Amino acid sequence: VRPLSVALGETARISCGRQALGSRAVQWYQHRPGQAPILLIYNNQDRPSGIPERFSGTPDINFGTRATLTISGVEAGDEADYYCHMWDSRSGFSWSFGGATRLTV
Amino acid sequence: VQLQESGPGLVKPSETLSVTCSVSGDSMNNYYWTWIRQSPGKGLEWIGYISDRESATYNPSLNSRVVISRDTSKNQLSLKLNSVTPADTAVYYCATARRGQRIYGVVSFGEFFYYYSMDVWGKGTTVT
Amino acid sequence: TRPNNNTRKSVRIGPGQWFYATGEIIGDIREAHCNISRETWNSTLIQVKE
Ligand SMILES: *[C@@H]1O[C@H](CO)[C@@H](O[C@@H]2O[C@H](CO)[C@@H](O[C@@H]3O[C@H](CO[C@H]4O[C@H](CO)[C@@H](O)[C@H](O[C@H]5O[C@H](CO)[C@@H](O)[C@H](O)[C@@H]5O)[C@@H]4O)[C@@H](O)[C@H](O[C@H]4O[C@H](CO)[C@@H](O)[C@H](O)[C@@H]4O[C@H]4O[C@H](CO)[C@@H](O)[C@H](O)[C@@H]4O)[C@@H]3O)[C@H](O)[C@H]2NC(C)=O)[C@H](O)[C@H]1NC(C)=O
Ligand SMILES: *[C@@H]1O[C@H](CO)[C@@H](O[C@@H]2O[C@H](CO)[C@@H](O)[C@H](O)[C@H]2NC(C)=O)[C@H](O)[C@H]1NC(C)=O
Ligand SMILES: *[C@@H]1O[C@H](CO)[C@@H](O[C@@H]2O[C@H](CO)[C@@H](O)[C@H](O)[C@H]2NC(C)=O)[C@H](O)[C@H]1NC(C)=O
Ligand SMILES: *[C@@H]1O[C@H](CO)[C@@H](O[C@@H]2O[C@H](CO)[C@@H](O)[C@H](O)[C@H]2NC(C)=O)[C@H](O)[C@H]1NC(C)=O
Ligand SMILES: *[C@@H]1O[C@H](CO)[C@@H](O)[C@H](O)[C@H]1NC(C)=O
Repeated sequence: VRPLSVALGETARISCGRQALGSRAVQWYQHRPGQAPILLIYNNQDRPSGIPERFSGTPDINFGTRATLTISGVEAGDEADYYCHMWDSRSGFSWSFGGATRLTV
Repeated sequence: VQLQESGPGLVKPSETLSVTCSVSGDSMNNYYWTWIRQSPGKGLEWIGYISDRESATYNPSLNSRVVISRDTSKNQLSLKLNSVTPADTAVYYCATARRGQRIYGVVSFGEFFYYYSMDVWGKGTTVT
Repeated sequence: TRPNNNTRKSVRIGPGQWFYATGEIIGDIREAHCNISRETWNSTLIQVKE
């Protein structure tokens, strides 16, 4: 529901709708309308096979690092809705995905 | 891992929505299983997930009106949803869950939390 | 160790008398622990047995 506009070839910076307290484990999802969601980042840096290395995330080194999804070399296939699914050590079970980001280049 | 779902499409209010997802390729014992809902104009809403030993935890936001059940006799994941509303007219997706464990302290003190990652998803079916 | 990050909050309670309490805790709520080996403590107790 939050629009973000970037140009072609730039590095897109998608910030999470919720901020970090304590140690975190953030999951990132790409959701084209009418298409299945795909796992991009789990355990805050691990990238499963099938995901190109254009998509990258920040490692969890100490406290204060903002969770941000990096899209280096954006293409036409990146037009989708991007999700930050956050877990942390003090908010307990995270039943909700949080806010959704509507990305349009 | 492929998941293919099928639903009834339309029920009257306070009737049970039952979608059947066929899973093929791998064994049932090795993964956790879940169900995903997506309201139009809104985000993705969790409705719950099922464990191996038939234990399901439900949303406090949904006020425990959703029941996620399992029948391993015919190799499929099941869903039932009673007391339906026009706000439940949404697209339903099926997925599996991998229980990840992120350690931040001493394991023996319980200084850890469990998280689930969803890697394979269905195509989505629309019911109204 | 006391491996949780605590902030010191100064509370005004009088002229010159300043009450330093524990402010908002940030980071992970973690228990204070001590690692008293296991291998050295094995040989220490055994020599206590003798
Ligand atoms: C008294 O003794 C107890 C008992 O040992 C001590 O308790 C220990 O406390 C530390 C606290 O730092 C715990 O370390 C944590 O361990 C996490 C899990 O590590 C295991 O999994 C990872 C990934 O699978 C492996 O890489 C690890 O292996 C490495 O470490 C072992 C240790 O011997 C080596 O032998 C190996 O060769 C490897 O080098 C383990 O198998 C670990 O994930 C965590 O580190 C992350 O989190 C911190 C804080 O958030 C970050 O700062 C850090 O950078 C790491 O973040 C990276 O990794 C996560 C992984 O999820 C990613 O998501 C991030 O994006 C990022 O990339 C941390 O190091 C330790 O487990 C615990 N011991 C036990 C038995 O539980 C007390 O400290 C000790 N007290 C004193 C005073 O000495
Ligand atoms: C422990 O707490 C202190 C104070 O809250 C932290 O110091 C602040 O750290 C943030 C980043 O996390 C900085 O933006 C502030 O400028 C720092 N303030 C001061 C006065 O230093 C400290 O980083 C925390 N340490 C750990 C390991 O969590
Ligand atoms: C401890 O309780 C106090 C109650 O005043 C909290 O202080 C307020 O907390 C609310 C959140 O509900 C904030 O919106 C306010 O800005 C806080 N006020 C002040 C003066 O700090 C405090 O946050 C609580 N701390 C913890 C760690 O739970
Ligand atoms: C307690 O912590 C200290 C470090 O502050 C450890 O001492 C050093 O440990 C490293 C690697 O473990 C060794 O390479 C050094 O030679 C050690 N230095 C000394 C002076 O011993 C120590 O091993 C820790 N002890 C326990 C029981 O955890
Ligand atoms: C403790 O010491 C005894 C005798 O030296 C030995 O048999 C035993 O395996 C040791 N245990 C550990 C955990 O080191």
